Amino acid sequence: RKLCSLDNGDCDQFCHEEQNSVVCSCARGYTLADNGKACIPTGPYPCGKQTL
Amino acid sequence: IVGGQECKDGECPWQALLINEENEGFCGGTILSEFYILTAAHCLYQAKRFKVRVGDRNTEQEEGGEAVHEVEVVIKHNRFTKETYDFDIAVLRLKTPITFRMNVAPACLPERDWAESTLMTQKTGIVSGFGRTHEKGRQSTRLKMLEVPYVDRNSCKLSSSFIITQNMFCAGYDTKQEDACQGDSGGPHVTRFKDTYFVTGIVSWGEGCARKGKYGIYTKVTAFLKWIDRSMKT
Ligand SMILES: C[C@@H](C(=O)N1CCOCC1)N1CC[C@H](NS(=O)(=O)c2n[nH]c(-c3ccc(Cl)s3)n2)C1=O
Ligand SMILES: [Ca+2]
Repeated sequence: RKLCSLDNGDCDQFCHEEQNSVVCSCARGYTLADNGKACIPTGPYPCGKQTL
Repeated sequence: IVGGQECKDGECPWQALLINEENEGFCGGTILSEFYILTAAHCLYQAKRFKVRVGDRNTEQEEGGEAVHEVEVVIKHNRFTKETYDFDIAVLRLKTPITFRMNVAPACLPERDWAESTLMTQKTGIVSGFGRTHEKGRQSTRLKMLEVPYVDRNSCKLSSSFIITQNMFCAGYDTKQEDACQGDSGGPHVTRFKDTYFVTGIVSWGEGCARKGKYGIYTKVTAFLKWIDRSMKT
């Protein structure tokens, strides 16, 4: 298990293998963090989050 | 939903309820954005005129967060067939935008390849709705949810008296008494990944509810992601 197959490439959301390296991306309404792995909501009520 | 548990405060915020003129729920839907609801195409032939309700967990009480929305545009997949329920998908554009709040929030749309290798290979997904609590009963007045294991594609075709197309997948249990049921149609099948819930299915059909050797049949949302995308662009 390499790249995206290894724990989702350390990505929070989407993972893609590109030129033999992991590339993370995020759903609409999230921005990819500086580490290029975490997904940060752009505003309130981001998609996919229970309201608690 | 047969079995499972009640959705507690804030747990199924992407649930929508299609309600007829008598204000009776007849189908579910998934909140995709402030203007768009995902539902099943076969649900469109279940009422003449209908509206969409969101933020509701208990159809007997009024907990402040509920809101009725008129439908502006109905976008049904042009290939939908009542014969097999193939292409059982529709998107609704509302006249006024949904206000997100507690119990009202969209589910995420995933990317196709990642969804297929990562979400649909998880052990389970979550289906929810106000449908019947038993095959022969009445609609639930409480929103319910239920974790349903993904079912091996071969096993599913073997179990079914009706054709399972590639636009469908199966979830549920062989013998255990838990399953989606009538009235849950059009509602969400979501898959959790690291505390984010992604749309993976639409409740479509089943031979009864929770029968032995029978599973729930869901529209495969990954097959229609470009279609959904296009439908929301106009
Ligand atoms: C067998 C099926 C049916 O009518 N089909 C004809 C079109 O091609 C697909 C199969 N059918 C019987 C009535 C039923 N409608 S229902 O009563 O709303 C209903 N009963 N159980 C269910 C579901 C159980 C689990 C899921 Cl998921 S939906 N829906 C339904 O889908
Ligand atoms: Ca209520």
